[PDB]
Amino acid sequence: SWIERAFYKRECVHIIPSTKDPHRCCCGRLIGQHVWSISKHTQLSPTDAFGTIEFQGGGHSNKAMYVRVSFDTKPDLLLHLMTKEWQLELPKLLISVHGGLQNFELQPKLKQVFGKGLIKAAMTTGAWIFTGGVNTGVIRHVGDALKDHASKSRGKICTIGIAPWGIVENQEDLIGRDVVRPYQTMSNPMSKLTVLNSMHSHFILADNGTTGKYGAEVKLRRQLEKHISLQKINTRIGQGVPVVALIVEGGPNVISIVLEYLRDTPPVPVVVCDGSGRASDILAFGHKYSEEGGLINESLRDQLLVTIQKTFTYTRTQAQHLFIILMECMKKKELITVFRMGSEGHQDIDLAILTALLKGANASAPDQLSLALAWNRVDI
Amino acid sequence: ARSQIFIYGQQWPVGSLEQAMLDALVLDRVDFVKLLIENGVSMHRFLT
Amino acid sequence: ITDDELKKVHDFEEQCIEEYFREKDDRFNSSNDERIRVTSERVENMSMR
Repeated sequence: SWIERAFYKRECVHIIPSTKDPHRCCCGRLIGQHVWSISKHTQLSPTDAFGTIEFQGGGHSNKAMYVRVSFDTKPDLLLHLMTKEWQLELPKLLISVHGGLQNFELQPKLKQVFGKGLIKAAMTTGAWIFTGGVNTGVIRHVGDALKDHASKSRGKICTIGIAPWGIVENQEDLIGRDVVRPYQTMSNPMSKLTVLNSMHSHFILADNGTTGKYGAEVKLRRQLEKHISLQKINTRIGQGVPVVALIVEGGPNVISIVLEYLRDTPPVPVVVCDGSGRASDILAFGHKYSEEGGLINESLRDQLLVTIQKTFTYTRTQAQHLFIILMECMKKKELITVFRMGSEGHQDIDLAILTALLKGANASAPDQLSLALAWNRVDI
Repeated sequence: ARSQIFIYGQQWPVGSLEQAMLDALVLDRVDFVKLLIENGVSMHRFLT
Repeated sequence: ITDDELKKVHDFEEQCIEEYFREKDDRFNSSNDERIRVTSERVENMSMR
């Protein structure tokens, strides 16, 4: 009963602007299906969609808690919810997985190694995995990784995913107050809305009022990660919890996400993967051909411009703007760790991730030793 | 059937998977039942 | 039982049924007998390669 009295929600009560399709409003819902304040005029109310989800189908049966939360809420209430009501201890590591919202396929060896790395990293350190919530792309690969982990050995990987509330399929099926609601894994290929990932543990649904549109969760997730990182770890030597940012594929937005991670106090290290394609591959080609950070000569600059304009199908000025964003990222070249399949790129995800965390903290060796003691990683 | 028919990007008619489950159950195909449960068929909504 | 402790008893039974099947699989693969079968398949695939 505390969840209804502490967390709030918002619903679309607007003037119904038609724009393109007369039934589709500014929030995208049907014209008769109604019942920020700019053009949506939304009203605030206690929540009516929280509790537990029983994922019917999809092989293994897994129960995942969920709560619908307004997008402008304060992280201490949400962090208190996870620590008290969900009985989750404070993690020794936070992992932020970002990627492309479109579905993609990787190499089988790359997918297997990335999945085994993410599973082992979230097991040994007792970490929290932050995904996009819905079962698209990189979160689908994380879901297949969680299939494997569970299928092979026991373990409760805390994998809190943050998704927009209005874009999940069967929103009426998840309506209740502290009630277990069945959910269907079937995703209609005709419907633009996508289902939630079946192999997750907790879900911070973020309603901005709109349906069928993204952007209702990025600011809340970023401020929650910041509020988590300002919490001190249990070693009490003078450090907060470490935050890493794993990037697989991605689009044009993940370069700005990387720039927001790098140009932050304290800075957050970024680990990328190679072979997936798109923004990760252009980041890798920037990282190998970089010399002294931002000192990039003309020929690889033109190569980067033509590969951006070819892979992302952008214009000349858009590729130029993305190249300035790439150079602004590339000023802080020491924080990026690039994992490469084969070669001498540590041959594993987890040495790259934990080494990136150790030099992203950049503190004294007592602080690194206390971090390794908290993670129970003697080999690292 | 796993590698080809249940590949990614496969469009499915409504009610066809439930008829496929009914055919798999009567023809003692335990591996095909396991495949269909893993591909989203729920027994609660199928069994009448 | 009351319906709340009925659920707690219920999920206890699912932790046990998963841990039994998983264990059976691990004791099957730790089986020397299977560490030998699964070695032979591989050996042949490297022999032709």
